[PDB]
Amino acid sequence: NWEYVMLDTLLFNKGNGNDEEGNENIDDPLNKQAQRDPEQEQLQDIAQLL
Amino acid sequence: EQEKSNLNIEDDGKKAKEKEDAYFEDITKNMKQLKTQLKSEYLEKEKANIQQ
Amino acid sequence: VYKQKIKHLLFQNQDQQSELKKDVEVTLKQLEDQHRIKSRELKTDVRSLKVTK
Amino acid sequence: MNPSQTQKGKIQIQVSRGSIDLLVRTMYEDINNIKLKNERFQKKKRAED
Amino acid sequence: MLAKKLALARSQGKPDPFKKDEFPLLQHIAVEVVSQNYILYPDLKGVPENVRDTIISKITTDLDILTMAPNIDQESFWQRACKNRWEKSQKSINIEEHGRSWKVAYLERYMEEFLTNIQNADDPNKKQILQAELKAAASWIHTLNLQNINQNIDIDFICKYLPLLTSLTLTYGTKYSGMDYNKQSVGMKLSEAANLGEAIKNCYSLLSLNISANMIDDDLLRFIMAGVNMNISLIELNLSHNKIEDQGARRIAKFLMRNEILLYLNLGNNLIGYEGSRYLAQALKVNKNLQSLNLKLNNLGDKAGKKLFQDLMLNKTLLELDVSGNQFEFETALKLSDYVADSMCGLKVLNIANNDFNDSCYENLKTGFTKNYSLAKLDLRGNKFSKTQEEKEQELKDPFRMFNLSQTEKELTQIIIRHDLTAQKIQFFSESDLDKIKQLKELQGAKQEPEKVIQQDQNKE
Amino acid sequence: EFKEQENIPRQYIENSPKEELVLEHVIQFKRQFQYQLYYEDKRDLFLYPK
Amino acid sequence: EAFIQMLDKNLDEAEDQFQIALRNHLIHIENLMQLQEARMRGLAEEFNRD
Repeated sequence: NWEYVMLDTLLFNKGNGNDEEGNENIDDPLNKQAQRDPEQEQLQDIAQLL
Repeated sequence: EQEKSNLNIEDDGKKAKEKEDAYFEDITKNMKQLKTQLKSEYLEKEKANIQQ
Repeated sequence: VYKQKIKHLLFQNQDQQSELKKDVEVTLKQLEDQHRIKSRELKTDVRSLKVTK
Repeated sequence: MNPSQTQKGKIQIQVSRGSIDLLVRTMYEDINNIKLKNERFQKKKRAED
Repeated sequence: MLAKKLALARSQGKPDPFKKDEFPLLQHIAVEVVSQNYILYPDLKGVPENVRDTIISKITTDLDILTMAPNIDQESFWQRACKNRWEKSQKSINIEEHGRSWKVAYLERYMEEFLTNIQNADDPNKKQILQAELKAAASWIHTLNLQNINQNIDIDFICKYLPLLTSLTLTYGTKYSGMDYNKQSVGMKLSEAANLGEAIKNCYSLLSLNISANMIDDDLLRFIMAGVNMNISLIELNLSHNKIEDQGARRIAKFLMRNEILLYLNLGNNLIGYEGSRYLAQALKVNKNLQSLNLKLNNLGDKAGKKLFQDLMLNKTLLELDVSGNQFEFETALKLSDYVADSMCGLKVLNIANNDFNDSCYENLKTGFTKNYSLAKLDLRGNKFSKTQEEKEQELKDPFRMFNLSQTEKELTQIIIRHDLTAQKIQFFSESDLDKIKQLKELQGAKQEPEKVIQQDQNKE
Repeated sequence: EFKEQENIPRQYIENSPKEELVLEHVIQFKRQFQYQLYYEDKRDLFLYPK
Repeated sequence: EAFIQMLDKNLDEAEDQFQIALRNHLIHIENLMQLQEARMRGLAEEFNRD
């Protein structure tokens, strides 16, 4: 129904602001090596937000 | 000897360009974190002002 | 004559080496220019939006 | 009102001065002694011949 | 060509494939034709400049100089030609080096190629083409870079048709010193030197002359100076990589005392000796225009250098002095130290490396430099000053560490470092100062470490 | 008369580099919007006034 | 003794090749130093402008 002219950074940069409850288990971190998306990184670089 | 010098120059230039790319990407990502610490925190700070 | 052609023909080796070094220098210089232009646009963004903050 | 807050610029100018002094000497101690050797040997061979 | 397609479409009774939004105009056809045949309209008379620029920027990047220079004013075309002809060529093209314009850069590069590879440079047809090119790019060529001049090219004739020449650099030699080893084929011969001198004499817009690497002897220098005497625009002269002897030095001194425009003099890598530099200093005694002089790779000697400095005390216009390669020693260090410490010593950049200064030179030179506050940059690397076993081990461990200045040379340079820093309002951060700053930061961190623990220990009750 | 002012602020005079970048990006967005909605009645989304 | 003059003068030419190769190599080094100092000045300008 509605479209947006401009491209912003808030939506994709507010995802990591969830570190609120952290007071607990420090379990093994090396298992959190998920694959960073090359397509997403290249899209972010090429379509640099105006 | 010419091929050795040519490949030395090419690989040194590749090292230089990769170092400069790492430079640029590192500083750019550092500021990108800082800039994400401008807009998102701007909205969160408006929320905090309202609540206070 | 052959020792000369060696000293020359090191003329060719030198010329190709200089070509490669100068191409490397120009590529690095233009990459640095691109990076620095990006950095300056970014520092403008900083100076501009921290004002609103 | 921190004097450091007011003259952060003067702090960083001194920092850049130190960095420039470091770089100048780092390159200076690497620049030229083979040229000295070559010129002196050129004069040596001039005299010898 | 679209007419044929229209006829074919209409001859079969099919719906018109030529939608009205698909027809290029007569302007389109004419613009494409002129772009492909720009030589037809090099000035593009009778056509809008929009079409002119479209055509010129669509042109191939390999147009003839005679038609591209006076007829194409498009920097886009000029730079495209520069690149495509030299994009992957061993010689790169820098905008900063041609007054920030690509057209003049292309013109001068093409002139350099033409002269450097001019086979039988005196061909009548080649002279006709050269005159046409010189007329086309005269207001548009100011300097040339010719390397390893393989033939006697008429320097005077070339200068006669380029009124805006300002810098000239000639290095006669064999661009291909391969299958044929000839000593006379490398460097300017008698005729080449005479032609260079005649060009200098008949050129009024030239300011810089660099005829180094020509093995220039006294005879060549005198032949050049024969025409140089009537020239009134030369400000810089360079004769390095040559064999100019003390007779050439005397001739240069005569030219200097009779002349009042030369500012940069490069006489290094020459046979100038004691009495040659004595003539140099004698000329400098009355000289008041020379600013930068280099005699590196020469053979002046200690006495020659000291005569030069004793005349320089009165010759106060010296700002750049490269006296390296002449192997100065203790009394030279004494006299140079006195000259620099002289409050009227106008020298700003001094290169006295390559000499034989010793520890006894240390005290005199240090005193002179400390009393002097004008010098800005100095060269003293490689001197025979006593070096500690630490520096000896460093040099042994790194053969390129022989380049390393001895510690004493370090303090000597750092003295002028404080001098310049005080002159231009900047603090000197010595080695000890920086080490003390780092230690202070470390101690500050150490002292701040236990306060946090003490504060944390007070919240368990 | 504000334009007649002898000392108008520069903010009312020129488009900065970033401002012109955003202007061009928004112009391209408008071009794409018209491209994708040839037929829909052109509604003056008055984004760039003098 | 003319053959000895040959070892003298022909070796003079050989040592002239030696010394001119050294001369050209010094030219290479001095030109390389200028380009490296251009790189250094670019990096410094980067430092100072930042």
